[PDB]
Amino acid sequence: NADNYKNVINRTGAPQYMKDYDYDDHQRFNPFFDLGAWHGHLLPDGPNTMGGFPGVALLTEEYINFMASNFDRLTVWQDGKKVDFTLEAYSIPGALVQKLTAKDVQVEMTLRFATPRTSLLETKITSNKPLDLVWDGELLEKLEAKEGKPLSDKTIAGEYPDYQRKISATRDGLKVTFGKVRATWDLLTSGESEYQVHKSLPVQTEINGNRFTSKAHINGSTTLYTTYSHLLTAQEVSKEQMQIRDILARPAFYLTASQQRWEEYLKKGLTNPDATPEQTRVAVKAIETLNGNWRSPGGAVKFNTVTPSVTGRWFSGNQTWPWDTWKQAFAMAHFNPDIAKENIRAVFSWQIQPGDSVRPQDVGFVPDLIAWNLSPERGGDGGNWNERNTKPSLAAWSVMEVYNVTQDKTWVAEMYPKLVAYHDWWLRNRDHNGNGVPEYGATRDKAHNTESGEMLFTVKKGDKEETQSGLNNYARVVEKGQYDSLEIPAQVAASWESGRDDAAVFGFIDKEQLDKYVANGGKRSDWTVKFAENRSQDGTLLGYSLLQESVDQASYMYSDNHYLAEMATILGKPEEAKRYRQLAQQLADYINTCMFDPTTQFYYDVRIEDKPLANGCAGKPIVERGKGPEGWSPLFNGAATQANADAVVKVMLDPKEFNTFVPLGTAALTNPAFGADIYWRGRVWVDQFWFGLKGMERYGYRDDALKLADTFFRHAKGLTADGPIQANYNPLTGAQQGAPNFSWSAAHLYMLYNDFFRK
Ligand SMILES: OC[C@H]1O[C@H](O)[C@H](O[C@H]2O[C@H](CO)[C@@H](O)[C@H](O)[C@H]2O)[C@@H](O)[C@H]1O
Ligand SMILES: [Ca+2]
Ligand SMILES: [Mg+2]
Ligand SMILES: [Mg+2]
Ligand SMILES: [Mg+2]
Ligand SMILES: [Mg+2]
Repeated sequence: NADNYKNVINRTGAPQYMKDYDYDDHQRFNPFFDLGAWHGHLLPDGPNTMGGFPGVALLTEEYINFMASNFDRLTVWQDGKKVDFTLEAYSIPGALVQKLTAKDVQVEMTLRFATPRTSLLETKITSNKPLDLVWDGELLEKLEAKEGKPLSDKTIAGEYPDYQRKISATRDGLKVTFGKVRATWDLLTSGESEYQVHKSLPVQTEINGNRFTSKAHINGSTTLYTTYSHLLTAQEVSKEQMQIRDILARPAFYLTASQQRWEEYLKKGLTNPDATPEQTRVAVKAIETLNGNWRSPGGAVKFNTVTPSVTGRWFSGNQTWPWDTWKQAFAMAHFNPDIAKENIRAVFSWQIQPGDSVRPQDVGFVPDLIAWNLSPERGGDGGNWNERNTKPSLAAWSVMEVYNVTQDKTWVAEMYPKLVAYHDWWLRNRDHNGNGVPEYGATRDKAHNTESGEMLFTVKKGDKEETQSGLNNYARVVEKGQYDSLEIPAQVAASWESGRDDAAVFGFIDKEQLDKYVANGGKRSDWTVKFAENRSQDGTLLGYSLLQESVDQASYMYSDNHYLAEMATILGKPEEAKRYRQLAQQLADYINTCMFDPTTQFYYDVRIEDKPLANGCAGKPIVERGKGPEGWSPLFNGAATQANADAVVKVMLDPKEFNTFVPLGTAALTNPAFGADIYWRGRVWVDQFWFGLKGMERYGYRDDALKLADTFFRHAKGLTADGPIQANYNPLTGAQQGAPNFSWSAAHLYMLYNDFFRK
């Protein structure tokens, strides 16, 4: 019962700025979104917003922007006397509710979504005499604030002359129209987008500048219905009209559909009823968060998808990443499998095909970031779309979890060839030495290389910067060591491809940290990163590889090969199945032979050295760059031998390494490049934490895994409060950082609730 979980997240708020930001530039309120809609609503918090759901949040293609503080706010008059209401307002999974109570009149307002563009408000009015109803609204004027403090005197219309917002009256309500604004990082409109309000009863609407007042007279107790729709193109506007009319013709049908969908999510989702009430509430928060970050098809993305955060500065609209999706879809398989499937389809829908206009050399590649607007390179004006890199291979994992739940053979038939193409791309564009063990790297790209195919890098010395090109030049510069630091777009891209931006093992270390490392006996050269171009035999530039093979991606490709074999077997392709199982074993042998270090009892990336070692390994484990969460990836993925796993778990459980106040962070305390406030060099993310506990369980250490989960539950700050879910934690203090309403945290917190959290 959804009524059991009121106000899991604080959804109150009265925004006064289009960009009403917190310190980290995220919208500081948490609107309710559902069904993939492109608008959301907040709850009223006092007399000034009472009677309406303030802060109409609009998703303007790739960003969240507020429209109004009050919009369609109801006030009530009985024979010239204004009714004085007291307010009760709560959220539940799937709805916002507010109740206005006065002596002789009551109003109950329930707000749910009805289509992928339309929310539905029931306004149930109890009164034994006639009443005059008044709705009012005003469009926002002020542009931007941080923590309530305006940054400037700027107005929305001043910053955006072409926005040109106008309210018009219609036969059954009103609309706001918006002009075309192509503000790459802020505000993206087509010029055809509208916000429409349709009502079940006749109203008389007056318009004064950018505000309105609508009036209606009722005879007594009645229930009316209002639809709100944010429609982003002319085609959307046309198509929604018949749906709006059906909704206002059968509102009970839409309310019930939403009620029933959410009862299902909860019945399916909450499969550990012996968790404490506080633990169950965390699960429900996760479920609301994931479903709120779900977006229906829009622009270039022709499928429903789930973004990393609807309120996030850079994660909103329908901006979609691959490994976020794999994590999201794995979790969502267990309560919203329809949208899990869609999320996966969205990512693969822009997989590179033979004859691609931009990167024909990258067949099978899956873009890092897709969104409403294509990049200029593909004829759009989007600044987010990214094809510099992909993300790690967790796709088959996600796909097979969906099949295991749904048992839909059509689904495996659908995804198998895309997954195979993705696999083949890695071994063709990310395996320089041809040993079947992939490297992270970077695509041929305007950010990475000159037009002539030469790899870019910047040498820094004091205040001097010099930007150069060419791998032979790089090799020379690196050997001489005549610089303070290097910045290499390909390096950034490669770390992005791992998903662990600026991680230690990819050669990222602050200058003070690097000096300590040398003053204690280390060679500066240990932290220098080396590259190679990957070419076909006819000389075509395919991309770049780090001269380093990563133990996380090896481990993920190992599990991915097994999942592919299962899929091949399901589809009656026994020879393809056999090949994937054989490919998986070869990688297991390599991971255990090459990437395990028996001395420090841990797994690491290895270098691709000038010649391979005697045992066929490309090089030695990069033990000197320290231990990371990639080191338990062989356990999570099942590539590890029992003995190596036994070794790894001792390290994980060591307070000197990973067993911290919030355990299992992204770099061990012993890592030379550790920092408690560095996202992927110390901070604890819930995905890597969960991969760790699952890896432990798989090799017989569930008992210890349960203890870490309990430690996490007691020490991770904010967990049992009503704030939005964030991305990561200080391993020493447990303090939260990162975008609010963060999808994969929700996904892995949900999984932790199912698998590990207990009373
Ligand atoms: O613009 C490409 C770039 O975008 C993000 O900043 C990525 O960094 C984080 O965000 C995504 C989405 O949550 C995660 O998949 C990454 O693991 C995060 O580090 C960055 O890697 C690129 O994708
Ligand atoms: Ca290789
Ligand atoms: Mg680009
Ligand atoms: Mg980053
Ligand atoms: Mg199976
Ligand atoms: Mg085996």
